[PDB]
Amino acid sequence: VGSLNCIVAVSQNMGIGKNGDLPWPPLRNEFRYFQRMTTTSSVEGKQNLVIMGKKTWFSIPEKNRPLKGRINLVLSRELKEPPQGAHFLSRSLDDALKLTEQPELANKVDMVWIVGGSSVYKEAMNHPGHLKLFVTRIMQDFESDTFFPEIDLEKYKLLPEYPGVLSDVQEEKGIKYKFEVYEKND
Ligand SMILES: NC(=O)C1=CN([C@@H]2O[C@H](COP(=O)(O)OP(=O)(O)OC[C@H]3O[C@@H](n4cnc5c(N)ncnc54)[C@H](OP(=O)(O)O)[C@@H]3O)[C@@H](O)[C@H]2O)C=CC1
Repeated sequence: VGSLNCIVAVSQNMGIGKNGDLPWPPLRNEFRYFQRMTTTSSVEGKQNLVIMGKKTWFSIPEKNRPLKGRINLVLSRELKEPPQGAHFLSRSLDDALKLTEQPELANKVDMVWIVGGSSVYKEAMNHPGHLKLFVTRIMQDFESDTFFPEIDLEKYKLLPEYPGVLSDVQEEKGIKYKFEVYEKND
């Protein structure tokens, strides 16, 4: 299995969701960035795996569920089996990552992408080892009811460049935003 990554888009007040949807109006090219990053596999004959919590899974419109071209794994301790359209169910993040090393998945999975929500991000971000964060900074405040955890910049270094990620300011629907990549290894 390849690298472990989190990806998120976040407002200036750290918001990631409101009422089960995003705090901002749809940013088409921002979503295209998310799909491109999470789907593109560096290794032939492999797909990337996306890990998400239950409320995040159900926040994706049925139309767009499962995320195509990726293995979709949902985290829950209530569900007895994967939701309609999902591929895997795990009871904990550690369980999911352990699963990636089973015969079933060990040679099928390239990158692992944690795609939310807040508690899954927090656990990933505090777990020792090599991890990147792909963060889109939406450069305005938006009313939110779910938030991204604190990024400890003692340990997460902002990279000065990364292939395939534009470095300049983007703007859609009058909303400026920019792309960042952080990396820790502890
Ligand atoms: N980039 C962005 O801007 C993103 C926005 N979002 C948004 O954030 C919101 C959903 O996020 P949030 O409310 O944090 O919810 P989650 O997606 O994290 O879902 C929470 C449910 O997932 C299960 N769960 C979460 N973590 C674990 C774990 N480690 N082990 C087992 N089960 C787990 C629990 O289910 P159970 O009770 O069944 O055990 C929990 O009640 C929506 O608003 C969505 O739009 C989501 C991701 C990214």
